[PDB]
Amino acid sequence: KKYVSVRQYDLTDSGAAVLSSIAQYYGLKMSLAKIREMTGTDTQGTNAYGLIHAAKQLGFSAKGVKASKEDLLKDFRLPAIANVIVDNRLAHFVVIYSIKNRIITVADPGKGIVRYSMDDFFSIWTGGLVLLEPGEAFQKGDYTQNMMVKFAGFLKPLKKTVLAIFLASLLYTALGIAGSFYIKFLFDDLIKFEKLNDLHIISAGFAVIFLLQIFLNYYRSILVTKLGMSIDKSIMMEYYSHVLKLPMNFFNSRKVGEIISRFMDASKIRQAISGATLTIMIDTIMAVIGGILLYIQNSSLFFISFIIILLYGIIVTVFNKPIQNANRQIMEDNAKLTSALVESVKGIETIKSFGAEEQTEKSTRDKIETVMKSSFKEGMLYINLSSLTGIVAGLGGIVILWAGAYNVIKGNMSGGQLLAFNALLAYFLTPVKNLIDLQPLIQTAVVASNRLGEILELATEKELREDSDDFVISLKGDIEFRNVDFRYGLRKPVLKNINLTIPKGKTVAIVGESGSGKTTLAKLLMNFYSPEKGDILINGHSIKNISLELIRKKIAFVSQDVFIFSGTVKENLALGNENVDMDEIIKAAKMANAHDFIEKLPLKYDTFLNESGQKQRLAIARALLKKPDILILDEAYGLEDDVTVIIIAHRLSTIVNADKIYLLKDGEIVESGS
Amino acid sequence: KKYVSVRQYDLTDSGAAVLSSIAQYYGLKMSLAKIREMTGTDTQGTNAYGLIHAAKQLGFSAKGVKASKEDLLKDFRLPAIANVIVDNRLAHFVVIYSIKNRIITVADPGKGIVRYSMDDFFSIWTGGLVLLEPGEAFQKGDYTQNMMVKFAGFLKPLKKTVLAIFLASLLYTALGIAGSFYIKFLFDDLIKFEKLNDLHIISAGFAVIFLLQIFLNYYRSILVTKLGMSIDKSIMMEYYSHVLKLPMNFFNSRKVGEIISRFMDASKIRQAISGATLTIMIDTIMAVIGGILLYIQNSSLFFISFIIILLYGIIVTVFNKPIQNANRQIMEDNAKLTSALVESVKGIETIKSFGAEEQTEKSTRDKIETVMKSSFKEGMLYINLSSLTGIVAGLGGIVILWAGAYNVIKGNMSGGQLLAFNALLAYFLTPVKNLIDLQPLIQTAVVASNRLGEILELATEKELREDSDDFVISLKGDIEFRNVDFRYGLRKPVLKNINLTIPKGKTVAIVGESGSGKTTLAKLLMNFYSPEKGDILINGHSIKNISLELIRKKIAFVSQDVFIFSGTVKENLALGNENVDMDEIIKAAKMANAHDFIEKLPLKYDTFLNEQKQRLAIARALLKKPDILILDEAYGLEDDVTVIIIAHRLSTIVNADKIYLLKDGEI
Amino acid sequence: KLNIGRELTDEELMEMTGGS
Amino acid sequence: GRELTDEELMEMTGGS
Ligand SMILES: CCCCCCCCCCCCCCCC(=O)OCCCOP(=O)(O)OCC[N+](C)(C)C
Ligand SMILES: CCCCCCCCCCCCCCCC(=O)OCCCOP(=O)(O)OCC[N+](C)(C)C
Ligand SMILES: CCCCCCCCCCCCCCCC(=O)OCCCOP(=O)(O)OCC[N+](C)(C)C
Ligand SMILES: Nc1ncnc2c1ncn2[C@@H]1O[C@H](COP(=O)(O)OP(=O)(O)O)[C@@H](O)[C@H]1O
Ligand SMILES: Nc1ncnc2c1ncn2[C@@H]1O[C@H](COP(=O)(O)OP(=O)(O)O)[C@@H](O)[C@H]1O
Repeated sequence: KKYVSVRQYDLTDSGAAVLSSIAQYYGLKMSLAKIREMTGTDTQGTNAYGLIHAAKQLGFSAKGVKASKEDLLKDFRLPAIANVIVDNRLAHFVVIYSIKNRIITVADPGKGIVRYSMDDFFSIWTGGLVLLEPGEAFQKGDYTQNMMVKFAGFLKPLKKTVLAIFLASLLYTALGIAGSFYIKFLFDDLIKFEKLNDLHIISAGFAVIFLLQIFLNYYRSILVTKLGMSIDKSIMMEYYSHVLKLPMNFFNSRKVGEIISRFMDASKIRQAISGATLTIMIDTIMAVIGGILLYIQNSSLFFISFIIILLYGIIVTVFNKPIQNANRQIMEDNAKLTSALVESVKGIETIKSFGAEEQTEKSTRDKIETVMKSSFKEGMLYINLSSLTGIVAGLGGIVILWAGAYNVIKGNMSGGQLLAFNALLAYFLTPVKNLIDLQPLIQTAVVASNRLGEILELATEKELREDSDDFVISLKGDIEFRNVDFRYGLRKPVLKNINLTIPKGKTVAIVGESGSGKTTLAKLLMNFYSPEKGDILINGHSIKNISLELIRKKIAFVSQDVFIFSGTVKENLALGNENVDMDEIIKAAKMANAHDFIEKLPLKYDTFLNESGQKQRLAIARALLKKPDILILDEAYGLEDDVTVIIIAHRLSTIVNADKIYLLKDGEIVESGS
Repeated sequence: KKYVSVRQYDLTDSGAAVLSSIAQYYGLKMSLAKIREMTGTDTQGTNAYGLIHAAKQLGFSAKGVKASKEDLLKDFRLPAIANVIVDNRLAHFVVIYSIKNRIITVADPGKGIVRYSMDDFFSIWTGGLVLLEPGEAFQKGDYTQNMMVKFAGFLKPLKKTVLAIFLASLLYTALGIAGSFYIKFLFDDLIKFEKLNDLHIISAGFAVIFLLQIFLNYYRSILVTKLGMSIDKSIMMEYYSHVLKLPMNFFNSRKVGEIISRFMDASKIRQAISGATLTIMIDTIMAVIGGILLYIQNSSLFFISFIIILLYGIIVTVFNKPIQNANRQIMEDNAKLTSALVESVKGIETIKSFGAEEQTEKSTRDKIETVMKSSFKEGMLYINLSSLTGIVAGLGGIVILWAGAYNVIKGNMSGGQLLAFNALLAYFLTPVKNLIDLQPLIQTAVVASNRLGEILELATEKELREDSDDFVISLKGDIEFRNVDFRYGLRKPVLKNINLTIPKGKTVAIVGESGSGKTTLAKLLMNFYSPEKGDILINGHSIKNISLELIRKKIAFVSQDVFIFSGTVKENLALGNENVDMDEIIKAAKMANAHDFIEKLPLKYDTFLNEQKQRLAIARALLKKPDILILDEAYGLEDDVTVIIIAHRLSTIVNADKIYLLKDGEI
Repeated sequence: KLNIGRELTDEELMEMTGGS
Repeated sequence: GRELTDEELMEMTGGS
């Protein structure tokens, strides 16, 4: 079978890509986003346990087996997952396929499919092997749609712009072709017969034709720019809205840059949707007309031009892949160099203390030299391609002139027809060249379309819920925990069996340990994460059966890492209010003992906030303004008697000792503390 | 008399830029980086106190005033500096030059010279008016130096690669000019008289000429690339090596991005040192020769081509400023949108908790539209430029063909000469086109060369160091502070008149809250910063009169903020020693009990670690063998005083030695 | 020499900010 | 030829 190699879309999904490659090899194709959701791919990477769990989900009978140096040459399962370590970095997942007297070309998701013969593979390969095997639950099918077809549906609303652009292109091509025959009339009738009167008329006519052509080009450019802008904005807003509607498992398993980088993928899709389609459907007809006209002028010169364009296309197609490979390596070296630079600049104190200026300088010099070597390789590939294209084009032009002169001498073609053919060459070479130049655009934009749209297939938070309602009054009753466990992805469990009961009151567990996970079950109570093997009861009959529009509405939270958004304090303190006046905000600040701080600012309640400047009190005011029934506090009045307060801290202080205190430490609560 | 406007090189040079503009107005030009250290510019910007202090140091008599909204109708001073709130989110410093009815001239470092209506100006002016007057001792003079010459001095080592490029370009131009007469020979001497054999001979000769031309183009393009890489590497290495020697004020007075981004300016400097100089040398002679040949062919066609290229030059150098302004506005809007996206993604928990998904979606939608507006602005400018250039080029070509045919009808000139002129037109229009297009490269690289030269002209740490003495004896005994007060720039003082003894070989500790600033004392001990007034004494021979190497080799300091460098743990633990190793660290592993922690990674290798951990820093300081050692929260050693441990909370260490409180309240 | 009115002081000049 | 323990199996880190 074909050695399918799925390539990474981000920097930390090697295991997901390898699992997708195995599934595709065995005949099962799925979105990579869903695959990495199944593997629990955190922002730090993926563990083998996640791959084992996800493979069994798809029906594979996975198994983690340790292997030794001589265990590579064994009659085990031919397609397998191997753990490798790249030069002076962390681990990495690759695929071994056949191992035929050499380590077969491994489907390395990072860089294409590299060979890695059996001379240095075992030097970078530990005994980490996964022995996948199809099972009963395996069901071959294609569970991902062609997402380029899903896009281009934004052309349908403004479909009158595409037609106008097509008509403008046709008129532009016709006018240019009509004006290309200036020299033929110039060098056959207007000069050979000395027609001074007709010369001015024909020149003015061709000038008017060219002016109309320029106006058509102007209009077409305006329309193309507007179409591209509209498609960009539509794709960007759709992706952003769907991301904002996504659950928290998606958000905490990716970096901010990783999520935001899909915004730059909305321009590549726009390119493939507008520019590629326009170029294809315009330049196809343009090239057909140009070829017909060239064959009308002279068959031999048309054949020569066809050979020229075939040679240019062959050269470009051959040089496409090495250019991409060289441009990938320069990015890695540049990233390494800038990482070294930033880590050296940030840690200037340590370098100065130990007098290591020269060592860091030498390391940076080595990094810069490697970057320059990669850049020179890329430049040399560009130079070779440009030289080959130049020799092809120049020899083609010279041979065209030579054969045209020979034909004119033989009497088979007019003198001005040679220059007419030369001028018409621009309408048969440029279209085919533009059509050939669509391979990088199409490939990169297909990759970008998959990358951007695999998120859009993810289920959001709203539709992941079960039935709801039957409890409309805001929850205020007793809180119960039923032996709930939480994994926080696919890592080691940190929420071993917990059972507790909070009967309203005002004070609950303050400290369990200095880093035991007191915030994580607070978020779990707020229904950010769904507990596994257990239920959360606030006597609202399995809160997972309550709408998020109320759960998030009547539960507060204030912690150390309070995030303040850039904006006026009036909006920030009352985010998402749409029913709150200035008096309510002032009162909420008053019971939060923060009105003095607000008045301390120059513009007071209209002061812009620069995300920095006490900021902790602001979240207290926001939570109090939310008017919740459960008000969770981390380390840091105006509240009703029947309002639950959590007051979680990190110091064994027992500030108030008002009510029962819990603590979890490592496992169960196993502490009454009442 | 000219309204001087100084562009700001970074995102926080507003006060420095306006003060430099004022200094240049009165005839005193100084390097900007030498100004945003007397102003005390920090990561958060400069205050009015910094501007006043720097003006006083420059000789300017400076004063501050909270001007009202009715006193602007007078003559305070002409070049006065004002504080304005740009948009409604950030503060900024501008220069108000002339006060006129409903029009005010404002030099804003971000934008340029702008005109604001008086009532329109009143909507953003939140009481600035720093008043500056020429002092009794204000000596004018140009204190900066040309930097393009300084970076062109990097070409002297390579005087046999530029010459080879020049010769290759000259012979390439000659071959192309010779080969452009193929069409003239074809349509004037061979087709007309039907010479078949001469056709083949001449075609083969011109094919050989073109092949030689391309071969000379392949060998010349490699040398240009090599020259560019050499110049870039030299500039980057020199800049980085000089930066790694600057004092600690430079590193904490600037963001990391403001230091890293100076690497990208080396590319611009190389582009206008190698590319611009080579183009100026080559294309000038190439255009002169091409114009000479065009005039030899026909005078009227040469005049028409000159008119065409002049119109193209005017059109190119009239759309110059609008394109730059549009690109700058697009960059600003893209930066704002990216910052909003980062804030929205990072604070997802607050948005989801408070149900602000639809509000933030609408807010981000209104920010993408603002980017699209400026993108369409640059698109309109580019399309107008392209349409005008295409009109000029096409109409000029048509007029050239028309006039050439008209001449061919007359006795002068011939059709073959017309085709030869059409071929030669590419060797006179392209050189002037390149010489006109060189302007943005020259401007951008002048800015870049200024940016790098400002840092490269800064005196290093060793340069400001005082003369050493014969105190090679290791620092040990009675660390004395005498009325020491410290400032972190021009901000509020952190230290004020602290005196303490630090008895030799004791367990002395200092206790205080977060705002006390004990790490400030620790950094002042290591000569990272110098005390504003006073000195530090260690049993005589005050700390300001001894070498820096002894300072850095004996005052090893470890705190909570541990930084692990990406590399070998052996090199990380023994950092900067470059001497005997691989054994002593083992004892340092045993002494600090770090051997157990590091003997668990299942590779026994460099342990890159991809950048708790205080133990590794502790073992790092053990190799230094320090006579003075400081801890924050993390022993043994010997009789020398190796514990100046910091203490934040009470009772963390109750009975070790004498305890110092904040501001040295009690011992 | 003032000629403007309401001269400021360092204690008040400090809180005046013209940063980013 | 031996299955990795649960503690060790999760120690098998992947990308980055
Ligand atoms: C949708 C796009 C369509 C674009 C089509 C535009 C075409 C406009 C071109 C008008 C100029 C036509 C002149 C071209 C003439 C030519 O290219 O060939 C035609 C055959 C006539 O023959 P002729 O040119 O006079 O040659 C000598 C014959 N004879 C006199 C010795 C007998
Ligand atoms: C919008 C962008 C357009 C750009 C194009 C710029 C080109 C503008 C140039 C127009 C000037 C055209 C004048 C051409 C004159 C010419 O090309 O003329 C040839 C000389 C032969 O004429 P001559 O023998 O010198 O005597 C004849 C005198 N007289 C008997 C007519 C009085
Ligand atoms: C929409 C219009 C676009 C036109 C773009 C033209 C750009 C401006 C250029 C003006 C035309 C000048 C170029 C033509 C040069 C030329 O061709 O020169 C004409 C004057 C000589 O006229 P003349 O020698 O008196 O010929 C008389 C012959 N006859 C009538 C007696 C038979
Ligand atoms: N961003 C995260 N990625 C992975 N694990 C996390 C993350 N945040 C918390 N945890 C888990 O939570 C536990 C520690 O919780 P912690 O943040 O200390 O709670 P608290 O601050 O209330 O003590 C750890 O075992 C860790 O596995
Ligand atoms: N990067 C910096 N730039 C300017 N000032 C600083 C910087 N870091 C600390 N400071 C100054 O140090 C003081 C805080 O000292 P801190 O480090 O909290 O003391 P401690 O060591 O007791 O925690 C602040 O008043 C601040 O002005």
